Amino acid sequence: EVQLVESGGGLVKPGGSLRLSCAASGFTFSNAWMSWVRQAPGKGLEWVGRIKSKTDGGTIDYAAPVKGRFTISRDDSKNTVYLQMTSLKTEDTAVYYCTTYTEDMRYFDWLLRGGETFDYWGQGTLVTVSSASTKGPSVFPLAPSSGGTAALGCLVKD
Amino acid sequence: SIPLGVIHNSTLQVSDVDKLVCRDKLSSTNQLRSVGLNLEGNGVATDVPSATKRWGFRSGVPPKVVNYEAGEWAENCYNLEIKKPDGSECLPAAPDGIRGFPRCRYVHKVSGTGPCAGDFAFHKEGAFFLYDRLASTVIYRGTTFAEGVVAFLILPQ
Amino acid sequence: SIPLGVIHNSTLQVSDVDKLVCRDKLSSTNQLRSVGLNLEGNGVATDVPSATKRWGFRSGVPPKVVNYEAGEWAENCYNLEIKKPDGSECLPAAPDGIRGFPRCRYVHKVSGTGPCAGDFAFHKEGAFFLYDRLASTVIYRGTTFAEGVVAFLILP
Amino acid sequence: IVNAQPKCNPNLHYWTTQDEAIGLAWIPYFGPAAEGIYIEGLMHNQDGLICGLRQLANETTQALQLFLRATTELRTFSILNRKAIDFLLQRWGGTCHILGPDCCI
Amino acid sequence: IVNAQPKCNPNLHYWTTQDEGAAIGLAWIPYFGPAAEGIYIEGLMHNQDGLICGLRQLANETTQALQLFLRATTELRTFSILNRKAIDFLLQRWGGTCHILGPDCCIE
Amino acid sequence: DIRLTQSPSSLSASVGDRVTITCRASHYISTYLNWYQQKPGKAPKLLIYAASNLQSGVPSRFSGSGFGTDFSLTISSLQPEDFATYHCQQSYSTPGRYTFGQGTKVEIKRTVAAPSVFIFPPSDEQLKSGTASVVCLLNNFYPREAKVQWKVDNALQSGNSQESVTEQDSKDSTYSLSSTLTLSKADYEKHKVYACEVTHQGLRSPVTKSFNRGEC
Ligand SMILES: *[C@@H]1O[C@H](CO)[C@@H](O[C@@H]2O[C@H](CO)[C@@H](O[C@@H]3O[C@H](CO[C@H]4O[C@H](CO)[C@@H](O)[C@H](O)[C@@H]4O)[C@@H](O)[C@H](O[C@H]4O[C@H](CO)[C@@H](O)[C@H](O)[C@@H]4O)[C@@H]3O)[C@H](O)[C@H]2NC(C)=O)[C@H](O)[C@H]1NC(C)=O
Ligand SMILES: *[C@@H]1O[C@H](CO)[C@@H](O[C@@H]2O[C@H](CO)[C@@H](O[C@@H]3O[C@H](CO[C@H]4O[C@H](CO)[C@@H](O)[C@H](O)[C@@H]4O)[C@@H](O)[C@H](O[C@H]4O[C@H](CO)[C@@H](O)[C@H](O)[C@@H]4O)[C@@H]3O)[C@H](O)[C@H]2NC(C)=O)[C@H](O)[C@H]1NC(C)=O
Repeated sequence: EVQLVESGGGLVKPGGSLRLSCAASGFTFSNAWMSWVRQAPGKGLEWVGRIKSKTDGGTIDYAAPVKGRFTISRDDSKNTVYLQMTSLKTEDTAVYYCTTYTEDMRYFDWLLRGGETFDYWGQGTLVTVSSASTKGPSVFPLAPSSGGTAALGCLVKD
Repeated sequence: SIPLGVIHNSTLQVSDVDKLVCRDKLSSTNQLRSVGLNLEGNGVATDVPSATKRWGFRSGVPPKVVNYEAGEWAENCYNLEIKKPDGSECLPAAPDGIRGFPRCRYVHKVSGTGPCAGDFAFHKEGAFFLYDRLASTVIYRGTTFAEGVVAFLILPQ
Repeated sequence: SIPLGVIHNSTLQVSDVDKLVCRDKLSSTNQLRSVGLNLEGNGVATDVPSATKRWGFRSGVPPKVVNYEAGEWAENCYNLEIKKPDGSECLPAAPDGIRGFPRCRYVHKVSGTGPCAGDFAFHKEGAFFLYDRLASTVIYRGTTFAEGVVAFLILP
Repeated sequence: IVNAQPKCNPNLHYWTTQDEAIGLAWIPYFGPAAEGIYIEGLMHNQDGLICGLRQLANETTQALQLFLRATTELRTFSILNRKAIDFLLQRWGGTCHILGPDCCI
Repeated sequence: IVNAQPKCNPNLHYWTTQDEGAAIGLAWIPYFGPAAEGIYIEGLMHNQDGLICGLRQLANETTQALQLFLRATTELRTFSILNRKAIDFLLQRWGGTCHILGPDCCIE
Repeated sequence: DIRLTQSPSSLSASVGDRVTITCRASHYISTYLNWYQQKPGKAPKLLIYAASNLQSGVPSRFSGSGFGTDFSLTISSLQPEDFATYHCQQSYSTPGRYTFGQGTKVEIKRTVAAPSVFIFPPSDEQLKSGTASVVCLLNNFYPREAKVQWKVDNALQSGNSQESVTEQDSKDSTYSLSSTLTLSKADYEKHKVYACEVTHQGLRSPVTKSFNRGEC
């Protein structure tokens, strides 16, 4: 019923900018809090940012290694949230996931604490930052020339 | 009439006093429970200015106390030592056997002065002050309480 | 669950809360009785040193009182006026409506001093202090009591 | 119920406040003082009842104490009433099926 | 029961004074028993089938009625509420003549 | 600001066992934890919000518990689809850097499975580029631990190979491992016999698959 789609990921050189887009459908977008959470290949999950709804003022919060280089925005007429990345550093190479904090979980928070529970997660996008250019894959067949069951593969290199 | 909660098959409904359900079974007074629930649990503001703005002084209404058997752990409780500018006590001492609320993470102890224009301090929204297994309409001096309301249940057993 | 006495013609049993005996008949609250029985009747030492060795001071435990409708005539009762060495009272005054045990042949009245290291004096064996139609967990000042325990019965 | 106490008093010299009406002595002004409102009686050990009763009291104490720990009543008078209520709920709390063990008909 | 509160606590961290049974040793004696702060037992009850929130709502909807009761009585402390509810429960079924195959008679 | 620490880091249990993961907090927190299920290659899926509360659609075998600093996640009886990495995240304050735990990866236990072994020589089209990559395949084996050693003309080689492990299959709880060996064209045409030897618990004796250049 609820689905989120991330887009805009790609290769960017260290120090460059990049714009990520998050499309949402299946719920009330104008009343839900949005958040960006990234996962490094070897560092697990890391929270990036948070944006409130237009009801609570829509204040934005960022992470410590992230402040001053990223900027979050939202469009309620299109149910979309954008993340802008400037002065990017090599440590920000990660798989970025777009998450939503629905109005229903606002109702379960009773002590009125600012922290949120991440309800639904999207497919996520890949953001790679390295001092190298793109290279095409190499496809080579692996011939099967074993008994009743046999195995067959192909190899991709470089 | 006073409402009563019915829990059957992990479901809760108000017992209809007009209706008669012969399948309801009450085989012991142990199946009857009174429970205190904290206004905290409904999302009310717990900062001291809002809580004290929910309380007010009034004369002419005798206080009343009703027991309850089980309660909820509070994050925030309050304990008031308020005097008038002339030094006289605004709140009465805790009656015999009225002890503080037994489970508080934070006890907000407020001291100071006010006009205290009334013999007793009541909850402006009609809630109760929960003490050690006793709910009162009024605030007692120097005695930790939680803001709450009371429900009555028949447990399935 | 509090044991309920089941009385028959020359029979006494504990009422089984799991079981249901339809032949048992309770046609009135007059058939329900609470009774206080004196530790005297179980053979406990009644001399002052043993009795006072059965009592001890403790703080932090609120006193509790439960009524009983009928009691036993005591040979030996006790009445304590104990102060601390600084002259302050060790025991609280009798609450309103708590009078002395109504039937005592001998009242052992003990006066003196002690450390009284606690807000209330309790019975170390968990028995009760029986007063005038009120049983308490604690000793009150200057108020004659008997040591005892409470039973509940349905009379036929 | 087997009395396992060191000794037992076989005689129960009981006193109570239960009513026995003689003249107009029931008026509090003309009534007796707090010392003369009791009636006495002597009940001997018959068929081993008395001693057993004493044992019962012992075996009751713990439970009673626990009850007094749970409640916050300074004085508890509604014990017999609650036991009667449980007595009624045990038989008629649920649907009473004719010729059943939990139905008295 | 429709919960109409602004927010709800889905978790019930409950405390009570009923003993859980299997009392160890002689700890039931008040002299050796715990103090007034340690006579409680705790438990955690999660929101199942929307029960917890509903319970809170119930308490809310009870409050008014309860207050009225406390206005009528002159007891400084009222403990006989549950007992009265049980008495009314029994009177509801067996207060009058119990006619077989009747609506106000619970028989077999 | 707030530290979360999971335990254990890795876990291996059989189908139908009671699994319990612990999440510890540095500061005081009153039931703000949340349990998320993340299967490899997919997005984290919310299982538990606050304490002991199951999200609609989550099966009944999952259960939460605890408050304060320590929290417990319990699966009554494991099932094959439960193989995933689970995370605990606090919602007490605005999230800090260490708000998400490092994660606990649950692994399913089954009977010891003997690996099916194959070997693939480098292709002629790949030999045309000047680089050679021989493949050694060990599929359908549990547990994951296995020993792969390359021997060229009965000479053990090291530092020129790389291993790759496939995640646990969803239908059958069996792993797969691929060993890629990369050499130059000249050094590849310098030797006759090439063998990959493997040791595993499902085989009484370690087995070796070999071939000669240009064989049939
Ligand atoms: C069971 O649950 C229900 C539903 O939650 C409760 O109903 C609530 O009842 C209270 C009063 O009984 C309602 O409170 C009212 O709110 C209005 C709006 O709040 C303004 O003020 C606050 C505080 O400054 C602001 O934060 C907020 O943004 C709003 O600006 C007030 O207008 C009401 O008037 C009060 O204030 C004025 C000025 O001080 C006083 O002069 C008045 O006399 C009065 O005190 C009042 O505050 C609340 O809105 C109800 N809830 C809902 C959802 O409508 C029950 O109270 C509850 N029962 C129990 C027993 O707890
Ligand atoms: C209900 O009825 C029961 C049964 O009588 C009561 O239980 C008795 O409690 C008293 C408490 O004082 C016990 O008396 C004391 O017993 C000590 C140990 O002896 C007993 O316990 C061990 C261990 O279980 C047994 O192996 C042994 O055989 C005994 O049964 C004595 O050491 C005590 O002091 C004695 O020595 C001192 C010197 O240090 C003297 O000063 C004393 O006078 C005394 O001689 C004391 O005797 C009694 O034993 C218990 N009865 C038993 C266990 O059968 C309950 O208290 C009672 N409850 C209520 C509410 O009335």
